[PDB]
Amino acid sequence: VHKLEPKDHLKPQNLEGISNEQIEPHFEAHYKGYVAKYNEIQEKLADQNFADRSKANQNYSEYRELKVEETFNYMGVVLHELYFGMLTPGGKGEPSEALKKKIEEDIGGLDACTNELKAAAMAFRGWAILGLDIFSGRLVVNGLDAHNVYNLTGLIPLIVIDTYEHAYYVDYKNKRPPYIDAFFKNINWDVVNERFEKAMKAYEALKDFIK
Amino acid sequence: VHKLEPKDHLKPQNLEGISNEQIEPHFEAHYKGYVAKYNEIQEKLADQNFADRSKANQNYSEYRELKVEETFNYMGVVLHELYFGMLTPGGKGEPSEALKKKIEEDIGGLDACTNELKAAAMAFRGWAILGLDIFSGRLVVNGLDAHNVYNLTGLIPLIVIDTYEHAYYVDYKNKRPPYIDAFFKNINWDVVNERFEKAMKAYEALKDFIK
Amino acid sequence: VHKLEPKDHLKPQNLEGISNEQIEPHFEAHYKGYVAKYNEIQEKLADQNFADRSKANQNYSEYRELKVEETFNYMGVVLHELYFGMLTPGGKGEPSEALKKKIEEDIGGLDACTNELKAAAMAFRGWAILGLDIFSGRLVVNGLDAHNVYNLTGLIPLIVIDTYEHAYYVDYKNKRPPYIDAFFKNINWDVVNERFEKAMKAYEALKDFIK
Amino acid sequence: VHKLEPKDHLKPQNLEGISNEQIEPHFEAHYKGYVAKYNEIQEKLADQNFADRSKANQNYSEYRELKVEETFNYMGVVLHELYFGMLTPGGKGEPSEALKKKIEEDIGGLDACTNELKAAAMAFRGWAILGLDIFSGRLVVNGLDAHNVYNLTGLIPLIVIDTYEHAYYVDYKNKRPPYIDAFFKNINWDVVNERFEKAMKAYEALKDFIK
Ligand SMILES: [Fe+3]
Ligand SMILES: [Fe+3]
Ligand SMILES: [Fe+3]
Ligand SMILES: [Fe+3]
Repeated sequence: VHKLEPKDHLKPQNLEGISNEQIEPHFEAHYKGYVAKYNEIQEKLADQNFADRSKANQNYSEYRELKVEETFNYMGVVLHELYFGMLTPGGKGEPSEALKKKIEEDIGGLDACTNELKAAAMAFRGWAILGLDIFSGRLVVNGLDAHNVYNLTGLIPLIVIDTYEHAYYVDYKNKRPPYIDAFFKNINWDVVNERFEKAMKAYEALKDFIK
Repeated sequence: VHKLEPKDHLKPQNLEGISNEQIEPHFEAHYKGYVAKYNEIQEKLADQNFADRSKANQNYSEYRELKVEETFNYMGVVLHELYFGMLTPGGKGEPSEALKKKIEEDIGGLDACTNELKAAAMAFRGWAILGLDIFSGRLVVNGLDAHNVYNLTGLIPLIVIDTYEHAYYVDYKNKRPPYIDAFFKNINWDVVNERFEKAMKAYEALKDFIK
Repeated sequence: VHKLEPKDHLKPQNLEGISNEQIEPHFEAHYKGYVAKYNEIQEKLADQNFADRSKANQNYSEYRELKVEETFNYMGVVLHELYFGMLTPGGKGEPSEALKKKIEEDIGGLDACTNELKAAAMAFRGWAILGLDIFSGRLVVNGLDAHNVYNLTGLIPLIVIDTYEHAYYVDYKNKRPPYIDAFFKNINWDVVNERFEKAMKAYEALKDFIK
Repeated sequence: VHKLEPKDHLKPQNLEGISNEQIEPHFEAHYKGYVAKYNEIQEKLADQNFADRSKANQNYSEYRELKVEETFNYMGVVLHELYFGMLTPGGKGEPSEALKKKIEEDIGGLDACTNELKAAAMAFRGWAILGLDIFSGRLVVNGLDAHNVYNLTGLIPLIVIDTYEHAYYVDYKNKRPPYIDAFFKNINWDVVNERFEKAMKAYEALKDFIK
């Protein structure tokens, strides 16, 4: 089966506003837990007798349940890697001119975009994502209620904010706003800018996908 | 606001196993209904007073509800366009050698892939999708329980099967299997092959997205 | 295990506005399908080795998936039995004075209640229910997006309307409004009135549940 | 409109294994937040122009969104009141003989029931409930992934365990098992026994609900 292993090199440390105490369980327990479960699902999915494809049924079937949780755990892995990977103590770099221009024409400006992201982060129960919609070529804010609920198909993630309670409860308890501000203070723009460059290059090959 | 309009040129006709009687309400009522509602949401989202961003709240807020249904309706539009757009009476072309090779190494073969797709179509309440996962560069089968439930972020769709009851109830009533077979008989491989080419070119710019 | 068997005596026939052609697959395929799957889940849940309780995990575990679908299928059974059981050709009886009075004080009147029910039936993707909320002792309209999504705990169902597409697609295709009107024409008020009497008697023992 | 107010007298203090620091935000912020939002929804639902019933639509409509979140917030209120209301420092009383006998015949014994509850609490993302199913007259364990997801219609709650992360993150961080044990140490059996008595009396009026 196609198994995954955690990327320890992605673990943030000494962030401004987000303690190591908060990072520890988030990275070591939650993130790694999704990796472990995804692997279990892969093993069971590989067993044609356990996940019998001929018994596939929408009311209940081993195959169905495995596929349902596969999206939950895989997204749990991916989203966390995108989240931790873009955090550096005190932040780094700045959004590129190309990124600023796109945000300006699609969202209205950096000010409008930040407000939009904070709003989505406050309105959603799982994640708030700023990404490129490959179907329209526009930057969009996608809010998720869970790792696998409300995700837009095809979206290339640029900025990912975890709004699950475990992401901020150690430091801020019920107070989400100060956590969102802290997240913005530690954004590694070198990472985001690179993601954008790749996203745009990819979009050039994907334009007019639906004709 | 960014409004959409239906793509009438995508409407299939005289399909083998899928009647015009079945296609009519699916295209004219359902598909166009998602376009209309998406547009309404865009207008309301543009009104900063109605969708007050400062009032964003996860328990309930006008902003939240609009963003939630935005994903439902937008995916409803996109998925339907990908669905209708790949159907031609009696089918057309054949899967490219490049596509067959990728399926072979990622899924195990055309036989394994067809079985996998039919299984997902039988196991899921909304859609069954074969697409390219930009995070691993592998073809994967993604089942959805609704337009916006269980979608994998970043997935580039190649083959999309609608499993909503309105998609086959006119012709087959509760019988989904014969509908799935009929779908396979009308696949326009020229469309799918092109999608694959673009998907692979896009992946080349996206490889090593997470480092 | 605690198994169930379909209640064939509940099958409606010769309804006004709802054909036998529509009733057939709904009762014989869908309803009975939920009974069959619920039974399978019960058998697997009884096997302590398959549904290992010590391995219970929220990301994925055999125990979890079985419990998730148990609610889907059991509600599928119960809701359908309440639905079919209250339909008689051309309708029967009338709402009791006691029922009318409660509706009047809780909802505002029969006119307001009918409008409320039709609205919920049009707004929800699964079911529209008029029932007694045991926590407040008030009649409330509860809309569900699926058999097990948005259900209010403790609610005693009086009137249940199926809004799943399979419930009306044979007769009305995408047109839900005429189906809702037809449903109201075949309501067996003797059944509903009895449900109400029992619900109220039950509420008398349940009042002040939360102190 | 029918508004609600928090029940301050339900706030637990000096629990064994669950600190006041943990209780504070749970009761003062989360619980009271659901009460506030439910009230807002009631006001907006009362405005026939805002929540226009004639515009009821399942893709999106003000009426729909309000009804969706109404279940989220109302259940948030009710479930929390049942949760806090059954907690006393060090626990109190013991399960009645009547309760023990029912558990014995329906579940298999106190030992089996405790194991079942802990399993459901570990397998579900929102709540784990032991209640009386009015349709079968049997005690059942109902797991929920959220306040309004997977709830069984008609269920009369006896024991309610909150598994949301905010319920235990202050004291145990990611460690849910020790929290579940602590919950069992503070159960006020006088409350549970009374709930059971009322539930059984109610069931006597509800037996043979579906005929
Ligand atoms: Fe997280
Ligand atoms: Fe469709
Ligand atoms: Fe149905
Ligand atoms: Fe809680």
